[PDB]
Amino acid sequence: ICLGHHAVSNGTKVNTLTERGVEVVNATETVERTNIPRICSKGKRTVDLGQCGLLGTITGPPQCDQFLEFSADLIIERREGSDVCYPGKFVNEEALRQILRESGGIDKEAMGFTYSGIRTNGATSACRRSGSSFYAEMKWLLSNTDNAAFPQMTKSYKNTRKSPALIVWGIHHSGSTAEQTKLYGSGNKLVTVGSSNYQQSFVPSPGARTQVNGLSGRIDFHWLMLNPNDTVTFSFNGAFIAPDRASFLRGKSMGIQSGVQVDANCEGDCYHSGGTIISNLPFQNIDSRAVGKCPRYVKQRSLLLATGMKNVPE
Amino acid sequence: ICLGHHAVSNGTKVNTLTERGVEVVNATETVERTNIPRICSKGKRTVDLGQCGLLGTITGPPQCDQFLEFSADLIIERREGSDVCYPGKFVNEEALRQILRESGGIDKEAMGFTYSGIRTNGATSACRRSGSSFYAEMKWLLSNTDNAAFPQMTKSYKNTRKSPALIVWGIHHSGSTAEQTKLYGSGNKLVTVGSSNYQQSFVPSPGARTQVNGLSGRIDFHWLMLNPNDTVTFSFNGAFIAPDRASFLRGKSMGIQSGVQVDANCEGDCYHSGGTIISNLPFQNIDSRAVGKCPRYVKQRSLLLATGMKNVPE
Amino acid sequence: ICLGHHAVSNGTKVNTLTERGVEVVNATETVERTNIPRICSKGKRTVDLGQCGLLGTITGPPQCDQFLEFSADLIIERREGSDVCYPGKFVNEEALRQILRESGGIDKEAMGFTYSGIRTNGATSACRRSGSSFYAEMKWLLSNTDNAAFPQMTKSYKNTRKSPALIVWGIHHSGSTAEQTKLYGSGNKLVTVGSSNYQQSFVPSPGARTQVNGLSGRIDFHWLMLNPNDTVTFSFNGAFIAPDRASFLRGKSMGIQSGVQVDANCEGDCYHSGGTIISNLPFQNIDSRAVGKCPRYVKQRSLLLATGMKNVPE
Amino acid sequence: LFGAIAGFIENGWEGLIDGWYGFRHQNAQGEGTAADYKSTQSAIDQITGKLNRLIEKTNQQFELIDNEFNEVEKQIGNVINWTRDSITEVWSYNAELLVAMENQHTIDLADSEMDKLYERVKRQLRENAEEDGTGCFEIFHKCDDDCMASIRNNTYDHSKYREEAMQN
Amino acid sequence: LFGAIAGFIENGWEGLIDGWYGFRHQNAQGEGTAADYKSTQSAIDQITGKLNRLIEKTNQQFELIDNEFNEVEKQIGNVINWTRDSITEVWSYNAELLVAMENQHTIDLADSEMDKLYERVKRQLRENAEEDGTGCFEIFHKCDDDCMASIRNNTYDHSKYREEAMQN
Amino acid sequence: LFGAIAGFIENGWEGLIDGWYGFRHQNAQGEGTAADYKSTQSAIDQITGKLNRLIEKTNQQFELIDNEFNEVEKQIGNVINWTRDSITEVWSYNAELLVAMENQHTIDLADSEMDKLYERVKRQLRENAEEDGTGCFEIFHKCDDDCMASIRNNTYDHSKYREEAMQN
Ligand SMILES: *[C@@H]1O[C@H](CO)[C@@H](O)[C@H](O)[C@H]1NC(C)=O
Ligand SMILES: *[C@@H]1O[C@H](CO)[C@@H](O)[C@H](O)[C@H]1NC(C)=O
Ligand SMILES: *[C@@H]1O[C@H](CO)[C@@H](O)[C@H](O)[C@H]1NC(C)=O
Ligand SMILES: *[C@@H]1O[C@H](CO)[C@@H](O)[C@H](O)[C@H]1NC(C)=O
Ligand SMILES: *[C@@H]1O[C@H](CO)[C@@H](O)[C@H](O)[C@H]1NC(C)=O
Ligand SMILES: *[C@@H]1O[C@H](CO)[C@@H](O)[C@H](O)[C@H]1NC(C)=O
Ligand SMILES: *[C@@H]1O[C@H](CO)[C@@H](O)[C@H](O)[C@H]1NC(C)=O
Ligand SMILES: *[C@@H]1O[C@H](CO)[C@@H](O)[C@H](O)[C@H]1NC(C)=O
Ligand SMILES: *[C@@H]1O[C@H](CO)[C@@H](O)[C@H](O)[C@H]1NC(C)=O
Repeated sequence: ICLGHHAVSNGTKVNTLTERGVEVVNATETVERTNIPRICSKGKRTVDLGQCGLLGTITGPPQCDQFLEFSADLIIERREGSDVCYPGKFVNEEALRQILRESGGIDKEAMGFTYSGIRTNGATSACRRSGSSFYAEMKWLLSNTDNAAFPQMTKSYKNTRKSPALIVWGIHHSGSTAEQTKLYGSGNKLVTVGSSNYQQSFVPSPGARTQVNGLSGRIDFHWLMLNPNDTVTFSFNGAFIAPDRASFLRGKSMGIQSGVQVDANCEGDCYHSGGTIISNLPFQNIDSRAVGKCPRYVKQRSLLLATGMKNVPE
Repeated sequence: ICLGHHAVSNGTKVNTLTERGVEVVNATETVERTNIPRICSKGKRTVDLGQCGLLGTITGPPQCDQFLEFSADLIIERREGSDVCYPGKFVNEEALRQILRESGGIDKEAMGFTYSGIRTNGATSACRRSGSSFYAEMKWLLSNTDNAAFPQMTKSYKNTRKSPALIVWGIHHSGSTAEQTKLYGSGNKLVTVGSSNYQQSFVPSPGARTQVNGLSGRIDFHWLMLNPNDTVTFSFNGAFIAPDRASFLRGKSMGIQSGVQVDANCEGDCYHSGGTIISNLPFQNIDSRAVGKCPRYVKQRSLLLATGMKNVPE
Repeated sequence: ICLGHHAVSNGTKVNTLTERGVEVVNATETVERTNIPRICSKGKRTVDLGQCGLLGTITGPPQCDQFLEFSADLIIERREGSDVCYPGKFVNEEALRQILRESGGIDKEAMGFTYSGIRTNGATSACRRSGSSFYAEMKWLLSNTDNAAFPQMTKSYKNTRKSPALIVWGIHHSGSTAEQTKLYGSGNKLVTVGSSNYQQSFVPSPGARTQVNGLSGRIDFHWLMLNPNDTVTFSFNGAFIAPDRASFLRGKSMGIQSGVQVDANCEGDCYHSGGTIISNLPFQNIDSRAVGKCPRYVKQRSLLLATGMKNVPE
Repeated sequence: LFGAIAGFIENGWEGLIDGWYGFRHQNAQGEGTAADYKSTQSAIDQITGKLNRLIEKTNQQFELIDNEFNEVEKQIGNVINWTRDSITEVWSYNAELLVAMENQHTIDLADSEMDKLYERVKRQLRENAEEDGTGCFEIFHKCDDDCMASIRNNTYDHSKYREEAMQN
Repeated sequence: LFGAIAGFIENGWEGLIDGWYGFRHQNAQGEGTAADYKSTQSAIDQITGKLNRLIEKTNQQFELIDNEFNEVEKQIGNVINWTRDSITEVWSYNAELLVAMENQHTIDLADSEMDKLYERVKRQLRENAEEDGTGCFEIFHKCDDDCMASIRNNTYDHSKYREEAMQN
Repeated sequence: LFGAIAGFIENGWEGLIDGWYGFRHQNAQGEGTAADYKSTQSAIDQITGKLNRLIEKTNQQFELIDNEFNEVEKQIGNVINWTRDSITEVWSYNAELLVAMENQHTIDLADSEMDKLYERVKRQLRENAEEDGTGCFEIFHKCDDDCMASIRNNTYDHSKYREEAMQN
């Protein structure tokens, strides 16, 4: 009686510690390459921001009117999204984006700022609703008449919650100096913010910029995290866009940037801009910047793991 | 005659490349979990800062009067520690903390700044010694009388040592503009610092802040490293808190943040906030932010290594 | 008949998973220690900057007159290199250095700025060519006469290429206020820069600094990347050093810092300050900051790999 | 490693579709081929357990650190790309070495299983047969089909045909 | 891997508290059990050397990069947490794979030692005994207690009881 | 691991400069020593393939992240040094474990090759010789120099000198 083993006519070459191209009976792939060209969000509270920018949800441009108090496990940023309606920019922009991506949503609460002898509702044609409007969560502080002056005010807000409050204010840089005097009066203005962990400073800079949306002025946006039982203080005397409501983080969530559609039919925990990586394999060669619960990215396109003996045919 | 191997009635299950739960005769742990709830500092020059903040040792608030020239191999920061007596903050705070943690201590040396026609000893009730005092290593530069003006001065210090000198100065932001005119006179002030690697700039911002310690004013603290045979220059004209002494790094040391007591009976080289990790194992599951000479942190609570054959009982 | 194996009188001790010092017949090294004390650049377009600083190639001090439009696969920074002739410094210096190291060289193009009622050719003895000169790619904007004023101007440049344009401007901080009034007139000046991704701000600070090159004044250098079909805008009213030409990145290159000579006889892809690491081994113990295509740095001086059986002599 | 597969045995049997290892016999009744179930099932269990050990989901969540629509600042971006590239090199190395090692131990494991089956059959046949060297046990007695099945079922008695086969 | 332990030998001896491997004999004088010292000491030396290789202190010092009392800025903090989490994944993987591999090589190592002892005893007994298949060597001559001790002490002479046991 | 080298064979032959393994014979004609080509070439091919697998250039380019002439800011510099030190620890560990494992598998591989050669020679000599236990096959017939060469060339016939050597 003779003993032997099985074999096949077409095996699979794998690599070992000693050779490169050992034909075995069976092998399986360990590096994932299959991609699902959509955002698999089955069973997840998803918010597709679309034309609304993530930071806009705190300030409230017209394109973010339906995202002022969203709640999600998964947040999707789109390339067409915009944070602003009036031309401007955020300071510490990406840090705030990363804070908002894992926030689980935002909850707005009025800060209760009362003013006297001042204009509190400045508008512009760039932020269009029924007509010329402004950021829904902000207040453009101007002057009583077409010039006049700007009385120096000091406002304070104490976060009366157990969670830190996201405070966002704005500083207007008009297209020239005469515009700054038309809106806030003559003289050099200042905006100082104080609390127990933050210390600034600020000052405007009027000048002609590029005509974004047809306007040469800009608006700086600044933010801080006010701890519980701590007070934020704004001592200003011109060029100030005060916060109307403060934001609170709801919980936890996942934030991604994508350009493919959402699919509630498939489930996934590993996302990239091109879709979802549904796989049990320990490695992937699809996207090195994939986020979520992903296999580790590797440079190799394929790494075949032997699942059988060496194929020795006649 | 028959041959065989030994066995036990209760072995230890381990994991291999093929199975999960193979009972072997003996096994030992590779992931450390035992923690010593104290700072083991046997044979080390230790400085427990306590109520003194690490950065305060450079400026010298009343709680840091006994730490102005410390020397240590191990520096311990405490949660009750404070860097300031008058409300304020450091710029590039954490970088300076990291410089001071591995400094081996500090050595103070007078910088020899002489002034004329000015007040050099401003005090406050927040920094209390015998009465109203100030930072021991700083000089609050005020005006001769209750108002007057502030003559623009230019001071220079050449580091005459072979080691870089830590230079720290302050800029006062009073609670309002009238206070700034009472202390330094009317007008917009400036503080410029120059040398061969540094270039600034600075300017105050008076305004009402929160009442920390009962005061609405703040004090900015700035610092730089002056190379040997290099000169630092301060050209200022108001709102200036000049350095009285410069600091030099003694050598090398270890810096940790903890809330447990010090123990000179045990020795350790791996510390975290909860105590000391005394272990020879290659891995630990106690604290991922442990510092010093530590085993590598792993997520697994336990990883049993087989030290005997497979247990095959009857 | 008897069977056996070979042996030698002097084997090589290696380390295994169980022992430390097993004598085998033959072994080979896996950690590279041999260093070539020169920059092997055979077959590579190399630019040794020498006395010219990497950032100077954008502004053009006298020592960089032959590097204004270089092209290279390998860029070599030297310790004697200097970015400036007039005392100054770059803001976001290292980021710009890293942009220029892998740029493949730079291509200059005139920006076409026209001025009226102003002085456009300020010079200094620190930037010496035939006599007192200035940065070749910059324009020191002064006043018509020995005092006068500075008319507020607004210039714009649209990048008409398909590649981003490197924009660099300067802001002069004179040795005192009277010098700033002599050069640009009395009053507080400002320089504002605008486009679709950038937003600043700037303002001078006159004061006495250290006498570098015999001068107490400084010059700040700032930069931005202007995207295609985007416009940069400079609205200024004093203390401005305008860009004459903008820079474009040629392609890709390698940037290193070294102090050893160049050798076109040897080829290498792994460089450090001390020379070139020519090796096929997977590890090296020469320099942890080696750059290029290098073996992975390891702490071990040597790791002997067994290439033969265990040596068992009589 | 163990010398059985690939290997003093010339090659494998493409007709052996019933399992990994098996017996093929020629006798006075005819020729047959059957699969050894315990060795095949053992190798399949070990290799399958290995695959299940490697197939594992990473429950560690990572968040977005870059920005694909509005690029972050150049310095921190270069630090991020530098770190991510280092991690990529580490994981590419780990994956390559892991697959290579696991393949080596897999092939040598199957070889070991074949050698263990052959050695067991040698234990059953004490002096009633002599090994040839190509995976065969030359019988010195008329091993009936029930005798061959008794060899496959590990029930062959050595003393039943001992003296009948010793004198050959 | 080597087939001896767990294994054509049925199970281990809980009464063998003298060592890892050993001999248990039944003869005309009685029954005895002794431990084989060289094999046990060899396996203990190899596995102990492995443990001493893994037990090593990291002389590389790392400093504090975060701040537990006053949190650092959010961006650099997220980069720090991202890097630390990546390193944690790498070291968790390394620890898991290391322990698994070392356990595999340990078990297979002990199996190899048992097989080497059995093979040595087979070398000592040339035709004076016949192996059974469960770890026993059936003797064909009256092996006295001094004969058993000579087998354990590697001093048994094959030609002393050769022809006495060949005809059985 | 396999017991052949270092090892029931006492030691190696320093005079065997022709290969890794070989035969050394004493007969009625004299004494000789030759090298076994296939086993030596097999071990050399496997170990050489291992070395070629480890000898590989990293086509991944890394750029300068620090500055040796003008030190970068202290905070980002400490993050950079912290990351680089972590990567250095990872690669030092990987290199140590890699070299140790590869050395273990190399030594055990050569031992396995020796055991396979010895086992093959045992397959050739069926009852015409009896193994001693130190790597020798005691012949029971006058094996001429052409008989020894037939053993080395794997052409020795077992039935040619069978009955001539069975009665001894
Ligand atoms: C071969 O491996 C693949 C990998 O998934 C598996 O699906 C298949 O069942 C295997 N076939 C055999 C015959 O082992
Ligand atoms: C915050 O203040 C409220 C009342 O003012 C008090 O009940 C609560 O305990 C405080 N919490 C903290 C953390 O200080
Ligand atoms: C079992 O392992 C532990 C691990 O430290 C060791 O202390 C003990 O001595 C070992 N016991 C035996 C019998 O091997
Ligand atoms: C610093 O200056 C002193 C004297 O001014 C001189 O002796 C010393 O060599 C200098 N060192 C350096 C590094 O310039
Ligand atoms: C020993 O190893 C070295 C390593 O490069 C090699 O050059 C040499 O040829 C080897 N010699 C033998 C006899 O294997
Ligand atoms: C840039 O503008 C030119 C003409 O102004 C046009 O041909 C080109 O397509 C534009 N490219 C982009 C990317 O906008
Ligand atoms: C990092 O790499 C990506 C490519 O994946 C590139 O688009 C990006 O510009 C790089 N980061 C920086 C700061 O250049
Ligand atoms: C990093 O993780 C720790 C938990 O260990 C957390 O407390 C901290 O807030 C995280 N860092 C940031 C910037 O959120
Ligand atoms: C990083 O380490 C190098 C030594 O290789 C040292 O020169 C440098 O100062 C360190 N970085 C910082 C920020 O201290």
